[PDB]
Amino acid sequence: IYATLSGNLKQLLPVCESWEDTVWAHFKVMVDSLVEQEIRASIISFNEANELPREYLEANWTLDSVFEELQATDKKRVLEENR
Amino acid sequence: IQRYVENAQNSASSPREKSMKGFLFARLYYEAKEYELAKRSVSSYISVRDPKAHRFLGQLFEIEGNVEKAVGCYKRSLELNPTQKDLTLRIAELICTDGRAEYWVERASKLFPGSPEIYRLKEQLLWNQLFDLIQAELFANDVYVNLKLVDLFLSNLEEAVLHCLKPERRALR
Repeated sequence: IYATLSGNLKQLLPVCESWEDTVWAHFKVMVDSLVEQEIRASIISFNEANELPREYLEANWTLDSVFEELQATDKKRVLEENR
Repeated sequence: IQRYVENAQNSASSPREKSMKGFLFARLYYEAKEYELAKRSVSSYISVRDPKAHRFLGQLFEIEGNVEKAVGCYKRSLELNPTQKDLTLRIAELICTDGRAEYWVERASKLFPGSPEIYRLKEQLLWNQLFDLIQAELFANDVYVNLKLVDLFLSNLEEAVLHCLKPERRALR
């Protein structure tokens, strides 16, 4: 829950993550990173609040890469749900 | 009003990048009456997305006659793709002051084909191509299409002349 709130991934719970569920978690990372980057560009964030920048993914993937990464299985096969 | 510019100055001093303070300061200046300071504030904000910043500087340079600075602002405000629109025109008008311009006025027409002054600036940048454009425009009532394309054909035209005659007949009727 804290990982979903932070815009990060989780691990054991994603073992039982289906396509819709994995699409959601990965799009949530994209929204949470994009909002923070716009907030930084606008100068809204204060330097003091940057306790752990190095631990957070600043980069955002495109919607296309979201589907391509989700489309792969963990075992390097075409995802049966994506297919 | 004074209180709002004090809180802005505080939010300029402390969060030192703080474009939204500075742009806000520019807005306050506009509300106030010192367009030289407001413009400077806008420039500072730019140095540190904001369409009202981009247009206040670009309008100032435009009326200073400095179409190279106004292209600079408006080109950066387009290619940062962060939320603005008009700048496309001031790029074209700069380039006009030819081949490079040919690109921005052709794109403007593909966004609004009944854009007259844009068809005019396009001609000035530039016969067969013009006729084709007229056909594309005439193919989509419009007398000044029929007149420009016909003229282009003449420059290169019997069909254009016939079209002009037909237009004259329509006017008569």
